[PDB]
Amino acid sequence: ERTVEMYPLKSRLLEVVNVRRITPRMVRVDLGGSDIAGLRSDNFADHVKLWFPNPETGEHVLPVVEDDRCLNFRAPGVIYRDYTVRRFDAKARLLTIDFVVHDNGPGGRWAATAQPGDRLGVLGPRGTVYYPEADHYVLLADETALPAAARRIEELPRDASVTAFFEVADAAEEQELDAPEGAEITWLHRNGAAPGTTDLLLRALEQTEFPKGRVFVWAGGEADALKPIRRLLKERGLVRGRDFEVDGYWRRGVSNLDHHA
Ligand SMILES: Cc1cc2nc3c(=O)[nH]c(=O)nc-3n(C[C@H](O)[C@H](O)[C@H](O)COP(=O)(O)OP(=O)(O)OC[C@H]3O[C@@H](n4cnc5c(N)ncnc54)[C@H](O)[C@@H]3O)c2cc1C
Ligand SMILES: [Zn+2]
Repeated sequence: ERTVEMYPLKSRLLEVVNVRRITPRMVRVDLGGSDIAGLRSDNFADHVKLWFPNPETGEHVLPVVEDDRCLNFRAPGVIYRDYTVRRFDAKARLLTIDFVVHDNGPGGRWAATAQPGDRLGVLGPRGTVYYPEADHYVLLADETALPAAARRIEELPRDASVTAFFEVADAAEEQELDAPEGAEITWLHRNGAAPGTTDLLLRALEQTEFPKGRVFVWAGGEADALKPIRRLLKERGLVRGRDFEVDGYWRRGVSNLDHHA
């Protein structure tokens, strides 16, 4: 059964140790430091809030945590954003985060200049969500949700079937993934269209025959793009949490979208 487990909250200050520019618009960052003690991540969509410096003020507000709650979400000067735990290696003591590099916000702009020695406040994960096994996983993701989708794919048993549709800017943004045998992974290219302005994921889903066996559909990406995907799944009688999950990670014209509500 679908199960939530909470983690204890603590304010961590971590430092960039490795930077890997894996594709032109994505940078993979390993964060470390003694604060990483006690950090946990059990599932593919686990995410932290990263707390960034202000590039203009030089100000850098970090999380304040007291009695298992963050106290300063509404303090002035804070810049926090949700990012996926791409990988967590407890023995290496390193937290890996994949950042989309874009110019529209401070998280994207920080990623563009990320280098060893940069530090970030790291809050969470608040907890983790376990799912029962499925026979066939259908995954849809634009670049903000690709880290979680890729983590999922690489953690699947070799027996699993996968059908994945990943929307990226162009062919140079494709990644080589360690997927189960026979996985079907399709890279969809915006080819000049701006992020969040196409219906490429919906169109791919519409062309996909519902597979055999126990199926789970997971979609993440731009909130408005996901609305017709949610509707399509529900109209075929599928139930949120059991048959699918659809999670808006960002939304055009909105800064720091809260995906909880
Ligand atoms: C659970 C969760 C997990 C996430 N994991 C990741 C992750 O692993 N990697 C990752 O890159 N993102 C991830 N995101 C998305 C990320 O939180 C947003 O993209 C966030 O808005 C980026 O912060 P920002 O400061 O760059 O710009 P913001 O200040 O939040 O937004 C400024 C403007 O830029 C736009 N914008 C925001 N993101 C993008 C984008 N990627 N491309 C184009 N325009 C954008 C906004 O619509 C807004 O107009 C995740 C979201 C959630 C909810
Ligand atoms: Zn969350």
